[PDB]
Order: sequence, then C-alpha cells, then structure tokens
Amino acid sequence: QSYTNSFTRGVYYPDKVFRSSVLHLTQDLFLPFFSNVTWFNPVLPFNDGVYFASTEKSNIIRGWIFGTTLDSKTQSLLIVNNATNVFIKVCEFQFCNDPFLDVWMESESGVYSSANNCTFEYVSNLREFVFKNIDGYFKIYSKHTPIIGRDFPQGFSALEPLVDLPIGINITRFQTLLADYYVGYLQPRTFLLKYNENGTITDAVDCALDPLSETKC
Amino acid sequence: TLKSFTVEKGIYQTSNFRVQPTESIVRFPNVTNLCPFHEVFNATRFASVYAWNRTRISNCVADYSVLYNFAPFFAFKCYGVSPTKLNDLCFTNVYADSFVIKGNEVSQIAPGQTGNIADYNYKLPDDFTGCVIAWNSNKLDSKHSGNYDYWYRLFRKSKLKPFERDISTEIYQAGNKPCKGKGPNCYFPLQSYGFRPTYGVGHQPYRVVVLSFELLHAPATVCGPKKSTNLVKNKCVNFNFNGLTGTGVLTKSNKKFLPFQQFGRDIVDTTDAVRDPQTLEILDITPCSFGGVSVITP
Ligand SMILES: *[C@@H]1O[C@H](CO)[C@@H](O)[C@H](O)[C@H]1NC(C)=O
Ligand SMILES: *[C@@H]1O[C@H](CO)[C@@H](O)[C@H](O)[C@H]1NC(C)=O
Ligand SMILES: *[C@@H]1O[C@H](CO)[C@@H](O)[C@H](O)[C@H]1NC(C)=O
Ligand SMILES: *[C@@H]1O[C@H](CO)[C@@H](O)[C@H](O)[C@H]1NC(C)=O
Ligand SMILES: *[C@@H]1O[C@H](CO)[C@@H](O)[C@H](O)[C@H]1NC(C)=O
Ligand SMILES: *[C@@H]1O[C@H](CO)[C@@H](O)[C@H](O)[C@H]1NC(C)=O
Repeated sequence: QSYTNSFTRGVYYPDKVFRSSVLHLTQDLFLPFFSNVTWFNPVLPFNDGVYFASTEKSNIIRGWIFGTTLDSKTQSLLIVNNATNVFIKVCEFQFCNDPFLDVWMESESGVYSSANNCTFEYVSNLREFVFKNIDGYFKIYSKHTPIIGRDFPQGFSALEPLVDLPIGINITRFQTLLADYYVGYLQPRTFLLKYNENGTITDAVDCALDPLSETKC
Repeated sequence: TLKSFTVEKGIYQTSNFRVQPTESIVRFPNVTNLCPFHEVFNATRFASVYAWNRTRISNCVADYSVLYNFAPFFAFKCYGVSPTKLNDLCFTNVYADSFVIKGNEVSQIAPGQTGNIADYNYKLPDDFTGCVIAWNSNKLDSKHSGNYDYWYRLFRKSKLKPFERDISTEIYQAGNKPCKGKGPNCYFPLQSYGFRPTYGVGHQPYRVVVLSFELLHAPATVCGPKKSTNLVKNKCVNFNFNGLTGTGVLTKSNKKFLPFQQFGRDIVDTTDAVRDPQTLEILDITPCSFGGVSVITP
C-alpha cells in the first residue's frame, strides 16, 4: 500500500435538479482537491462516506460488505455484482473472512455461513464509485470511463447517481470482496460547479485549496 | 384610492390584476409496484392461532379495495386512526396476522378483552391501533370428516403479553409430584378444532385476518396509492408534480434533460421546467400574467 494524490477526481452531482449553462456554489461532502489517496485484505474505516476507484482486467473485484461491527449481531450490507445482475442484501450475514474462488463454474456463494431476518433485497476500466450514507439513506454513485492507456488520467469526470436506497442501517467499517484499487475519505467542503447547455458538469473549483480558488468562489 | 370626490387630470395608479386559475392537475408517478395480498388473502391454507403467521408486508402500493368487493368482509373494526388519514402516513415494515378461529370468538379479539384465546393464544395491547377483519370460511375450511389441522393453546402456567408467540410442546404440570409423560394430572397443552360444514353460525370456522398492522415509521415508507388525473396544457392551472406545487401554464419544451433528473431551476431559484412522471416529456412552466390596471381620466 502506498500514498498518491487525486488531481480533480470525485466530483458528482449533488442533487437531481437540472441547470443550464450556470455556475453553482454548493456545500456538500466531497473529496478535497489533491487529498491523499491510499493505493492498494485489511478493514478500513468509514468516515462520512468513501470514494473507491478500481482498475483491473481480470475482474477480481466482486463486491463490498459494510457494517458497524460485522459480528452477526447488527445488520450488514452486502453488494455482489457477480456476472449479469447486482444483488443487494441487507442483514446479519455470517460472512467468511476470505471469500475466494479458484478461477467455468460461477457458483458457490459460500461467502456467508448463516441467514437471518434479511429485510431488504434489491436486484437490477477505471470504475469509480462514491458511497455516501446520510439521513438513513445509502446513496451509490458510479462512473465508468474506458481508460485509453495504462496510467492514471488526471481528468474531470462527473459521477451520475446509480442508486438511492432506504436501507436505514448503520455502518462504520467497510471491506472489499475479491474473486489495483484506490480508497479516499470525504469531508465537508464548498465547491463551485460549472454547467454546460446540457446540465453536464464540466469543471469544478474548490474553495479552500488556494488563494486563487477562494476569490474565484 | 385618492380619498377624495374630485379627481384631477392624469393617470392614477390603482389595484393590480391577476389571471386566476381554473383547473387543478395532480400527476403522481406510474402506479407500478403494489403487493398481491392475493398471496396474503387468497391462499389455500393458513396457520393455527397458536402458531399465527406474522406475515410481512413491504415494498408495494396499498390496493385492497378489490378485497372490498371480492371478499365481503363482514367484520371490520379499526381502533386506531381513521382510514382517511392513511394517506398521510404509509407503512414499510408493517406486520400482518392470519388467524383461523371459531365463530363466537371474533368479539374476544379486541383491546381490553378476556377469555381463553385472549389470555393464552393471542393478546392485544390496550393501545391497539389496527383493524380486525373476519369472514366465514365454510366453503374452503370445513370438511365432512373434520379439519384436524388447526390447533389452539388451552393450558399455560402464566398469562401472555402483547405480541408474544409460543411454540412450546412440553407437558403441563398440575400437581405437586414431578412429571414424566401423560397419565395423571399432566395434560398436553395443545388441542385441535373439529370444523364441519354443517356447524352453526357460532361454531363455523372464521378466517380472521387480525390486521394488527402498524410499524409505520422506517427509513423507507412504501406508500398507499395516489390518484392521478389528466394533464392540461396551454392553460392556467394549479399543478402538483411529486410534491412540487405551483400555478402557471405548462407548455411544450425542448430542453434536453438527463435521464436521472426530475425538475429544472433558473438562475435564481424558480422551477422553470419540469418532467411529467408518466409520459416522460419536458414541460416548461411559465407564470400567470399579472400587472397593473392603471386608470386614465380627464
Ligand atoms: C498525503 O498527501 C498530502 C498532500 O495534500 C501530504 O501533505 C501528506 O504529507 C501526505 N501524507 C503522507 C505522504 O503520509
Ligand atoms: C429476527 O430478528 C430477531 C430480533 O431482531 C432475532 O432474534 C432473530 O434471530 C431473527 N431471525 C433469524 C432467523 O435470525
Ligand atoms: C448537448 O447535446 C447535444 C445533442 O445533440 C449536443 O449536440 C451538444 O453538443 C451538447 N452540448 C451542448 C454544448 O449543447
Ligand atoms: C405507465 O407508463 C405506460 C407507458 O406508456 C403507460 O402505458 C401507462 O398507462 C402508465 N401508467 C399510468 C399510471 O398512467
Ligand atoms: C402459515 O404458515 C404455515 C406453515 O408454518 C403454512 O402452512 C400456512 O399456509 C401459512 N398461512 C398463511 C397465513 O400464510
Ligand atoms: C380472491 O378471493 C376473493 C374472495 O371471495 C374472490 O372473490 C376472488 O375471485 C379470488 N381471486 C382469485 C383468483 O383467487
């Protein structure tokens, strides 16, 4: 594991309101410009949301698990994007420590060991996700820009909201489910977002980075 | 306005004119996901009262008015809020109960009541907010030989508490001596019914859905269903779109929204545009004409 910098990555649509050719000064939880990003199965904390980037070719990433203690005594959220449809299941799954399958078969979901109440269920190249939790709602935003090359592209990409869910649970620890990735932590900030003719976010400016990027705000 | 009876020459300002609305438009989203309580109300077999199924109802739209006509509920008692208020608060983690009990027993399923079933089988709290519904089931829960498949508790060395379920099958003790097996004062605390199609009205089986439902509060609030009306364009109307309420004229537009957006806003705050949840068409909202009504006198 190493430490790198995120140029201008992590900017997403804050709300579901259309705006045409404008500049909006908003306050929200974001990933600060040029913050320190952990580059990587340890357990990582969940401070007011996380930003997860993944780059792979072998498709080893298979999902995520979230919870407060993961002791099978409090509700845990499992997201598995196996091969065709994504399964979201919210309960006290008795997960195994290391769910790994050799290599065909595409079976044997022995990730968990026992079942419980299980209230909520749901079905449906530089993959970037933002996971936020607020007001009892879990919000997952995603973007998939096919990388042209092999380095990390310092560029701007807005993240459209993939799903908003009323799971209504509590989460403080999150892990990763395997068969390179980047982890960053969000903070409250104020941003200036630029909107084209088509309610697309094309550029963003922070308001706590530099002297110039405060006079701009 | 001038507070005088002698108006001189000039153009005097006066009241204001507005174009008042004439219709009301309400357009809630497509009505797709609703629960087939068909599985909850039209099943072949139900559970015994001692092992009552706490049926879970979630993630759908409340449409049980067909059950008003398809199933003529002879019993309908609601001790909580009025049904007319059910649109203000909906339910997501709501529970339902399925009972198969006798005839002269539906009166015992009521708050503050006493009896064998109320004390040993199913006890409701004093502050009970729910609806009891019952209906006769001779045609599908009675048999000439006898429906020996529904059981009920008779003996227990304690009283019950609101919303408690017991499945215990251990023998009941009545005397001082320790007990191993039946025989003497040591009875089995489970006894079945003997429903037949030719019983009297008070002994025929009643399928009793004690909708002891509530559990309204939840991060999610799957709701009851809303009525929608038609849409009127090029006219001054009072509109309500998914909780956004206003007045104006809804004309055709050419803005290219993105698939995840609902409303639109101008440079300041105002809801310039909107998207209809059903036909998925951009609609421009323009405010009603208003201004001054100035007067010219010589
Ligand atoms: C993380 O990156 C920031 C850049 O803003 C730097 O100031 C900080 O020292 C870094 N932390 C490390 C390398 O441990
Ligand atoms: C359902 O929830 C209750 C309490 O929340 C728990 O005691 C019970 O074990 C759960 N059911 C299962 C099958 O785990
Ligand atoms: C908006 O979408 C249209 C779709 O044809 C595209 O031509 C245009 O370039 C986009 N952006 C602007 C600046 O309007
Ligand atoms: C839902 O959308 C379909 C698509 O045309 C339409 O046929 C149907 O009538 C809509 N339902 C409602 C509630 O109007
Ligand atoms: C209740 O559960 C039993 C099994 O425990 C089942 O046979 C019966 O059909 C169920 N009835 C209802 C009310 O769904
Ligand atoms: C459902 O039950 C009602 C109750 O009488 C009945 O009228 C209706 O035909 C039933 N529908 C089906 C298909 O089970």
